[PDB]
Amino acid sequence: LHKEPATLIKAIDGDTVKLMYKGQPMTFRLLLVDTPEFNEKYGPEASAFTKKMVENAKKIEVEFDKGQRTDKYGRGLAEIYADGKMVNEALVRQGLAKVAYVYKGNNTHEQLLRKAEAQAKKEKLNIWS
Ligand SMILES: Cc1cn([C@H]2C[C@H](OP(=O)(O)O)[C@@H](COP(=O)(O)O)O2)c(=O)[nH]c1=O
Ligand SMILES: [Ca+2]
Repeated sequence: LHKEPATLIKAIDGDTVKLMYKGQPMTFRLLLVDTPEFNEKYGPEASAFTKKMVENAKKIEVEFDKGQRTDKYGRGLAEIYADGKMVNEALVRQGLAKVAYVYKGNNTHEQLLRKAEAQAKKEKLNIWS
């Protein structure tokens, strides 16, 4: 795939972020993960983790996969990178996201994310405790 520039507009929760992409506002939903909603257990913690990651990054990049680029809600379906670090893998590896929502086309980093999940699970992190 190929990484593309974007600028942060605002953090939203663990797996959604509003970015400026191609000069336009756009809500992005992280591919291949599911963070708790804010009102749920580890919701505030996943929200804060993502917010930290995007806000402290000098460089935000987005990466579409080979399947669908936008969801039914108009949300961009991407890997988000913060100074080269994938936010999707970061959450899973700390047990703040479960691997979930695996569609054909958009599963390039599925096995990468699953690896991080086992590791969080063995370490009994957050969600897995
Ligand atoms: C992650 C992801 C979610 N979705 C849709 C399906 C789910 O629909 P429903 O809202 O009808 O359940 C919803 C889950 O996102 P949230 O986890 O943000 O709610 O977003 C996709 O279509 N493709 C995707 O890659
Ligand atoms: Ca969610």
